[PDB]
Amino acid sequence: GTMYYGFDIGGTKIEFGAFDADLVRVARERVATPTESYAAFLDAIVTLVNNADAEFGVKGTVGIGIPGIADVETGKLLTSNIPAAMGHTLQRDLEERLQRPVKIENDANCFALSEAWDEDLRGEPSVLGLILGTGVGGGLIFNGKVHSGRANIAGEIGHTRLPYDALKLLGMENAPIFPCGCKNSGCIDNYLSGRGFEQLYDHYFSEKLSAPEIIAHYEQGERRAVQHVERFMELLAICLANIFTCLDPHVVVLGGGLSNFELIYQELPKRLPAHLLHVAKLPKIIKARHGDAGGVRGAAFLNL
Amino acid sequence: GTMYYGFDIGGTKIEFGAFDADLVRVARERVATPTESYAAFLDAIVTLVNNADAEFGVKGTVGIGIPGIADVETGKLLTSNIPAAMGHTLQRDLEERLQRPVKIENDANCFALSEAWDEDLRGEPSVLGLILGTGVGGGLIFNGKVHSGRANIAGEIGHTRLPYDALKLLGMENAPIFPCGCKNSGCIDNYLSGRGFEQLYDHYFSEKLSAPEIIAHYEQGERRAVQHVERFMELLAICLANIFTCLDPHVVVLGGGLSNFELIYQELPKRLPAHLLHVAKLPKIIKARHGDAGGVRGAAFLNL
Ligand SMILES: Nc1ncnc2c1ncn2[C@@H]1O[C@H](COP(=O)(O)OP(=O)(O)NP(=O)(O)O)[C@@H](O)[C@H]1O
Ligand SMILES: Nc1ncnc2c1ncn2[C@@H]1O[C@H](COP(=O)(O)OP(=O)(O)NP(=O)(O)O)[C@@H](O)[C@H]1O
Ligand SMILES: [Zn+2]
Ligand SMILES: [Zn+2]
Repeated sequence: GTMYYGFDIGGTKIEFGAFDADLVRVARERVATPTESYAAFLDAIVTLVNNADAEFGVKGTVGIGIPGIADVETGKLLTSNIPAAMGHTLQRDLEERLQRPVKIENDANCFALSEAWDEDLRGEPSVLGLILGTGVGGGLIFNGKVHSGRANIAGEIGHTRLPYDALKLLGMENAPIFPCGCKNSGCIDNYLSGRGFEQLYDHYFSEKLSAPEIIAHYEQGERRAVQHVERFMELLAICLANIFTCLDPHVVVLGGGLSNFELIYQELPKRLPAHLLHVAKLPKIIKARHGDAGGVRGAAFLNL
Repeated sequence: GTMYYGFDIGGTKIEFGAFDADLVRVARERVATPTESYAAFLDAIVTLVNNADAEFGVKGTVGIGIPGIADVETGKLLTSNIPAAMGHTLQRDLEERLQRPVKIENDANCFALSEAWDEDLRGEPSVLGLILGTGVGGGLIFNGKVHSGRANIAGEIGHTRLPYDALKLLGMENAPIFPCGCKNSGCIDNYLSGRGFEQLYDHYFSEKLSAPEIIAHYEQGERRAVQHVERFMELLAICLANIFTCLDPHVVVLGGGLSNFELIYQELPKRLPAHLLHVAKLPKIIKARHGDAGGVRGAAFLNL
């Protein structure tokens, strides 16, 4: 047998999955993420692998999804959310202990790869995963394989600046220029995310509603929320059309909180054509199938 | 033997190249591009293949580079530059006549694939080819393979709008907003290309010098040309840093006229870090190693 193991590392939990040669899930496990020592963090992962190995009588492949990246030169984890593993050579430590290769990828990449491997999307020459939550996260898939990038930065679409046409819609010099955690300004991370949705409402209407609350007022017909959504759908169209002119994805999968706003799936095909090239055609744009359980699938599939 | 044939279709000439299994170039030929009939155009290509087949005693693969695209649904060529072939199903017509598959790609993709297949760059997980000439052309390579995109639009980086930070450098509301052949405005096609270099000089200094002429005055120390280059290098840095945040290429290859301006290769490493993510690392940035054989090499390599 071939066996693919996947780990999704969260601040609170570690999710584990084993997948057979047909990508059928044959093991499922959730343990607390050790916040204490690094040795305990290692122990959690290593014990899960060795048990699965015994149970299935194989040496499964090992893929890991992390909220952050491994420094492409040192191997050191850059993950503010996992205190125990922050600054450790996780790949090297596990490869020594597990006597086999280990792949570690950002969760945005794992999300994308999970979606891209649905029976529906296999064969697609390219898939772009977008996560619209606290920030804008991206994962670029080409022929079923994660493009990680030179420094494991590929898909950081969130830290691209508002294009000219988006600035024009927001009023050029009068357009709000939001600060970014990357210390840059005008990043689309603070416009097209759930947080961005909120921030833009607050700027123009001087009130702090959460995204679900703005959406609720939209549904009731409130002038302000209707005006916001109209602005936002257009801004989303403009920004994505820019990214699509560069990337031309076959399929675009949306995840994270704001991906729940069903209006996006009807309004994007209507507003995109005006901003794409005349000869350009619309990608298939769907909501993510796997919600939160994608991380393990994606992690496992790093080794297909 | 395997043989790969490549064709680069120009308005005036059709170039042809044959490559052996080790990618050694074993034939080169050039015929006039028929401007008259489509049948004559077909004849030019078909005759070149049949002669090569006789000479090498094989049925070579056939890849073709075009200044434009084939409509991904109809197969019809969209190439204003080749009147005889404009609007014809070139792929299907040649497959019928040559009794084998035929691949047609934009020349910007062929350039990139030609560069990516250099001995140096084999094994590179990703390569971005950029052509800074009359316009900005891009070609996205992942593990030695062209990413064409959903409608063959992938890599049209030229028709992405100036990012916010580029607009800031050019003076926001006072920043010149150049029209674009795509009927959109603010496209970087009219800023970062050779033509763009000229257009930006002309805007700020009210004089029509060609790029080599501006470069010459830079070399002599002329106030105006020094001011232009400073602006341009920063604008180039800003724009590319945006694209790199999204794509994170391992290697970036520059082609086209402005790629001859050697100052680019020293000034880009110096100005990029300020505009990339703090954790981001610089791609290898080199001048094209295969000038004008790129169309034929890349065309042929579509079939590797
Ligand atoms: N059903 C929903 N509809 C609309 N917005 C939502 C919904 N659920 C959450 N959000 C918004 O999404 C944002 C947070 O997104 P969420 O994806 O839940 O973030 P997270 O838990 O930090 N994970 P991540 O996706 O990595 O950012 C907030 O701005 C919420 O208001
Ligand atoms: N050696 C050079 N140094 C600087 N600029 C140059 C040089 N050669 C050409 N250019 C400029 O590049 C532009 C034309 O680029 P060039 O690559 O020659 O165009 P093309 O062959 O007509 N089209 P393309 O190959 O698609 O870029 C003009 O602005 C020229 O001034
Ligand atoms: Zn940012
Ligand atoms: Zn354009």
